[PDB]
Amino acid sequence: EIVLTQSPGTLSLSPGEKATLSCRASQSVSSYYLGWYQQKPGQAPRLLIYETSRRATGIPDRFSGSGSGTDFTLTISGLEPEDFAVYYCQHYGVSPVITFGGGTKVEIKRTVAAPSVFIFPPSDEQLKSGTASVVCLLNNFYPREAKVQWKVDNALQSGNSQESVTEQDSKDSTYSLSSTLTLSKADYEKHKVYACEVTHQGLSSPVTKSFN
Amino acid sequence: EVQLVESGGGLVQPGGSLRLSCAASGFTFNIYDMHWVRQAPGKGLEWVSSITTAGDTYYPGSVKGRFTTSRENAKNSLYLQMNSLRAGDTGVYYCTRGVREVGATGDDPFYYGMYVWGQGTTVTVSGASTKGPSVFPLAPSSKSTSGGTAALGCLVKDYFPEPVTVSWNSGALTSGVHTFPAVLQSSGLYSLSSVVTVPSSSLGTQTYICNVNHKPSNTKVDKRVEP
Amino acid sequence: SSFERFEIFPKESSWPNHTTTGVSASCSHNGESSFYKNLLWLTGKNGLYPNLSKSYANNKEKEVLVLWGVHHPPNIGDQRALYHTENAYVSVVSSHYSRKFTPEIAKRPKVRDREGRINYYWTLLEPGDTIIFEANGNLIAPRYAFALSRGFGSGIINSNAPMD
Amino acid sequence: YANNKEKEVLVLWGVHHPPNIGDQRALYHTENAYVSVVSSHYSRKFTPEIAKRPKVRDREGRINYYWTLLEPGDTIIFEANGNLIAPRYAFALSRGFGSGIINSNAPMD
Ligand SMILES: *[C@@H]1O[C@H](CO)[C@@H](O[C@@H]2O[C@H](CO)[C@@H](O[C@@H]3O[C@H](CO)[C@@H](O)[C@H](O)[C@@H]3O)[C@H](O)[C@H]2NC(C)=O)[C@H](O)[C@H]1NC(C)=O
Ligand SMILES: *[C@@H]1O[C@H](CO)[C@@H](O[C@@H]2O[C@H](CO)[C@@H](O)[C@H](O)[C@H]2NC(C)=O)[C@H](O)[C@H]1NC(C)=O
Repeated sequence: EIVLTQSPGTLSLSPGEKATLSCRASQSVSSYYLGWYQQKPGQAPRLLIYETSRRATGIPDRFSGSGSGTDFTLTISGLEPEDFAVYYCQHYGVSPVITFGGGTKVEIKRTVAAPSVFIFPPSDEQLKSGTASVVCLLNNFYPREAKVQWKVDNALQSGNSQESVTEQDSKDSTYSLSSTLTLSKADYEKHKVYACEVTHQGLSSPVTKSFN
Repeated sequence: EVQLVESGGGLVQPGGSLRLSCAASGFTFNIYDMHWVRQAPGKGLEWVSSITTAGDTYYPGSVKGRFTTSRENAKNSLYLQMNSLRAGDTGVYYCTRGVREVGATGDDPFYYGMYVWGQGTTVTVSGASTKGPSVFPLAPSSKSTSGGTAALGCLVKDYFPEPVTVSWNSGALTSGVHTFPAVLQSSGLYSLSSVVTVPSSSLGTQTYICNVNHKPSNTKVDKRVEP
Repeated sequence: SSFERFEIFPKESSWPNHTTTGVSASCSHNGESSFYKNLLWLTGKNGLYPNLSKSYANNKEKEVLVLWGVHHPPNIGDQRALYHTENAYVSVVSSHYSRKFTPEIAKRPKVRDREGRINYYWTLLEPGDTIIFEANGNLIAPRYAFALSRGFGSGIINSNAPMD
Repeated sequence: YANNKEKEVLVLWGVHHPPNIGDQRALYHTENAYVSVVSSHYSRKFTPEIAKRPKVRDREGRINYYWTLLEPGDTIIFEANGNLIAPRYAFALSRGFGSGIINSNAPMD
């Protein structure tokens, strides 16, 4: 019924700047119920805005809240280092359905970078079971959007990506992935070339690293 | 001052039963409605239960079945009974305070929003619980030992439950270490990877030790990467 | 002699664009908070507590007793919170009855932990008469009424002594 | 004032109603005034209003006198923004019948 759609999916800006994150529900929400909450990484959530305009009983003035009916917006003028949270708009009130739901993962992303690539052969211990689950890497890169495809002599896209993305580092503000191609000994001993293709925007050509 | 102390458990069977207790302090309990908001292992806040000051419980279709809210205005506590627990019922459960009755003087302000939050208590459903970590690193003679082409790490496969602590020489490697988040594979068991960028020709010098700490099953692995 | 309790203005109908679910800790029952079963609390929803002119015509052919209240809040902001209007009026009329209520803010001493109060009022709508309620806030509207029959040979006695 | 006395304290206050528009604004500097008097089981709101009434003891303006009995334990709060003739001395009575009001000319001996 009430659907709180938070646009954009992800927001990324440099400090000292201004951020505008929007939240539009299916039908009109009649302000008095809609509020905004800051999910500070690794901690319990926190209330910032209520009844649309209203400020929290202990929160900075950098944050602004306004909107009516369908479209609503929380505007952070300062965008300090602390102000890098995930944020959600919630529809609390007479319904009784709270609705909630949101995106807008406000993160850093300042200067373009590209991913590095690796690939490792199956060790002496995992091969004792017969089952081989080969790893890959793509350490440190500013633009989070990356696509990983495996080449088993020009095949495989099922038990392929076991993506394990990390969070921006305190110094570098970059990400690192670890796609794991898990499989049976059926096609493992059967073939020779096993590649890990990094199809990233940062890199010029879709570079690949393989083994025996 | 104002505080919501959350307590409960962590592990249950799939189709099991668990109860959560929410202690409160610093404000008048009986005049505020209460709720339970869960954040999945991944992300996304979702409301699961809500009880008025009058004791009227409201639940979302997701959980209307087997979850029930209660209040001990006397014991300043609120409770959640989680019966016949599903698979997706995993995550951190939060305790919250929204609206002031209607008939509550005029002192404590009246607003439509949740202010006092709790720290949480993580809840998970079983498969084949308590299994130690299996760590296999990288053996001698690999790719190319250089400055650029440099990354060599272990593999913490098939372990349950979370968490697992990563250590390289009992807390010496403060740089270049990337401890990837623990991810549950198909048919249970969490599995994380931990890589470390190596120097140009420091293969010998001082060999780095791959230490792994598991507090549930009390397992400790000391199998290092190529000496 | 006798009467009959009846829902004059039913909760789940008669108040469409006003939030009826008003309750208090002061009206506690078995632990939870509650309210007067014969009265009903009207508060402001979504935007405001819009204007109301709820009417009841005495069909019953008996003296129908009507009971309503008027809420006087203790704090300026509480008035504007629950009723969204800072200057409110409650009007209660019959063919031979009139009264205009202007609730006013007062930080009064705490009786049952309440600085704010609700004044209770009553009338008897004669068979054939009609009761009209005009309001823009602060009305504790009736829910159930009493359509009495009367007959002396009855009275109020103050006794400790047990019944047998 | 909180009733400490453990006796019924009688409180007496007045409310002034001026005769001329300007006199209201002179002595009370506010053209629209309120006087509020409360106890646990008492409430009253006074709005004094301008009236050029006939001269009783050379006064077109008047002061209305009001009274209450604060029960032991109760508290009397006075809210105002003008026109209040506040109490100074009060009476903390004890009561006991065998007394009354008699209208007599006759002398005492
Ligand atoms: C809710 O009730 C109040 C009364 O308790 C309504 O307020 C009154 O609304 C009428 C609207 O026709 C106002 O009349 C206007 O007066 C001017 C005078 O110059 C005239 O030019 C206009 O053509 C019109 O007749 C009236 O002033 C107003 N009363 C007050 C004190 O503001 C209110 O409209 C009701 N709400 C609804 C939705 O009906
Ligand atoms: C708010 O509720 C009231 C009461 O049900 C509605 O008021 C009626 O409005 C019509 C005009 O549209 C009048 O002729 C009726 O007499 C009113 N009822 C009463 C009891 O006086 C009002 O329309 C509702 N408003 C909304 C927005 O739903």
